[PDB]
Amino acid sequence: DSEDEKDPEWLREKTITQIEEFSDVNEGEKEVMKLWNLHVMKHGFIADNQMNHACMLFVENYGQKIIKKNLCRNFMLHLVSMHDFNLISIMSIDKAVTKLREMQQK
Amino acid sequence: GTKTCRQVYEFRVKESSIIN
Amino acid sequence: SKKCKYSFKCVNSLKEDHNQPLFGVQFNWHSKEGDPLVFATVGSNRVTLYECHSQGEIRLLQSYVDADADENFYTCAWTYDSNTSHPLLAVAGSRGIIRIINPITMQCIKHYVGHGNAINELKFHPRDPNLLLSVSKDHALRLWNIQTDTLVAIFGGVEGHRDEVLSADYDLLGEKIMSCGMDHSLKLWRINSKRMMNAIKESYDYNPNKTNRPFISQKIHFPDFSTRDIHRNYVDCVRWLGDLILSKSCENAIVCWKPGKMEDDIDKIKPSESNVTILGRFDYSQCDIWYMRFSMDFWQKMLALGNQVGKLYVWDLEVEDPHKAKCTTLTHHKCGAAIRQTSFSRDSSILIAVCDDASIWRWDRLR
Amino acid sequence: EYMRLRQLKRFRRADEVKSMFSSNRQKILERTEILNQ
Amino acid sequence: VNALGDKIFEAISSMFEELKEKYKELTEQPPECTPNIDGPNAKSVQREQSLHSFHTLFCRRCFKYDCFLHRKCNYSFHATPNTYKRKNTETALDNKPCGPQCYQHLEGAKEFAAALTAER
Ligand SMILES: [Zn+2]
Repeated sequence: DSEDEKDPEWLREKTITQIEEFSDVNEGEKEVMKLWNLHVMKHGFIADNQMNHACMLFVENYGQKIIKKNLCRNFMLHLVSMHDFNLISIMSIDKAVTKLREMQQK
Repeated sequence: GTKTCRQVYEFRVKESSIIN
Repeated sequence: SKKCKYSFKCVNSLKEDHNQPLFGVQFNWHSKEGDPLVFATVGSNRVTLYECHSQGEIRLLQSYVDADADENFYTCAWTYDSNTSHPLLAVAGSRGIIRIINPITMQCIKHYVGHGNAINELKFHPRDPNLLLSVSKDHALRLWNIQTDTLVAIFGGVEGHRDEVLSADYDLLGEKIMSCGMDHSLKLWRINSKRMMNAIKESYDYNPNKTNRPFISQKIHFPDFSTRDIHRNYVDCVRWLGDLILSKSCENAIVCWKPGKMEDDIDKIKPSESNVTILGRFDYSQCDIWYMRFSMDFWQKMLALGNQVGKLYVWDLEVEDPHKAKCTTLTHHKCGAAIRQTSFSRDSSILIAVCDDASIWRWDRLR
Repeated sequence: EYMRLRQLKRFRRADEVKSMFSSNRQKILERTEILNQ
Repeated sequence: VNALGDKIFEAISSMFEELKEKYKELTEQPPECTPNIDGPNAKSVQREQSLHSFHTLFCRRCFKYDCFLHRKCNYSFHATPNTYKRKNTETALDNKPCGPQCYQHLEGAKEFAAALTAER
């Protein structure tokens, strides 16, 4: 218990509040943005290549939450935006979506 | 979701033209 | 034009030997009916207990001192050990040391040190006698569970106070905590959240010998409400008038205001509410020097505030539009010091004001 | 006109604060009663 | 002004603020326009408007939406939304179409798509 970890609870709450405090944003889009930010803070990605795997980890941790929230279209929109920002790939997008679909079928 | 590949091609064709 | 409702007369006037200013006074509101009215006083390094009798016969029941250090006690708070019904007095100040004195055994039962500066106010949860709230100069307000000697929660952080938390108050039902600070802000922390129940239950169900991990104190970084437009200066004392709020600043007035607009329910208020509507201001004179908390009786029928010159104002809160009326000003030619604090007995019959000349004053309602 | 509007607003504010005070007093009565019990 | 007695002359005459107040009264009498596409209420917009929120509120340096480390006051022209990082436009068309229905299955669709893309 070194008691100093990557993502303090206050930082997570502040990120959620800041994201939800925007005026020009959709509700599901805000939800997916907050989920992605929480995932990134929890894992602390700093490497572009890891970002690829990061997307997979997202559907390994937030896939059920996204499916229940029914923001899958917003999630794939976020994946497309990430691919536009470089990092990830068409193969990565396809794999992430297929893993997300497998979660719904499960 | 849904949106068969032939339907996708038809949609692409329809979207063409029109517009210290 | 009504001349208020309560008239008081001075029936006694004590004087502590230490001669240093005494800051806080607290009647033991947990005493049963017919039990002699015991009240405590804190000032300099000594905390003194007294027992009120007929005709102003104040008996010095007990007295304590901490001469091993330079402690300057600032506030007192009464509670009781529900296991044995023994009254307990919590004192702190200057050193940031919380001492839970047991007047039955005349011994400091418990000591608490987690605060980084002088503690300016101690209040107890109205429903739970083991929940002690301490507002200190370290920009934080802590919640201790004195039953298990644990830190329930810390109410400072990213969105907390930026200066000393001068005073705090519980709701009448003990659900929302209002804290007045030296940063001109009055943040409304909420102990009604399920997080608060989880924290309190975990603290009550925490055994240090069971697990090696320490108790996970909750860090409430974000208040459920906050404002800075009520007072142009810092806020010395705050008090819950039911669902309303009473606060006092250097502006020679105590304003009664309410979070949100006039029709905004206190319970159903979002944390981002940036609107505050004031209702009325109790106007007094010559109270510019800071840290003179006021007090209201248990029934909240009336409240009284001291003065730097020596006067004592009391307002009746039953009167329609309490912002109106002219209050009752209690004066005495021998009272020229500054009343640091006042207190009312459980039945609002004895009003006791502690001055800055270590002189305790007792007032009784003529009725 | 402006004077009438100001008078109406002041009267409405007075009734609003009176009603708020009475409701708060009722809540205080209930809460103090249960606390004393 | 509403109580008296269309919103400038009469108001300025009665009040005299004054003329400025009358002019202001006369003038007086999601915001992103991108509804959640996952929700039923969802119109059709171009990709520059259906992804503007994602582009503007993303930091490529820290891979977090609206990061705290890097702050932009929108001084630049929308911070070049996604810029042109999709430079790797090279792709290969493969056989084995999607299945019963596909553009490759339909005769002439591939050439039509190529011609449409070749507008240049
Ligand atoms: Zn960043």
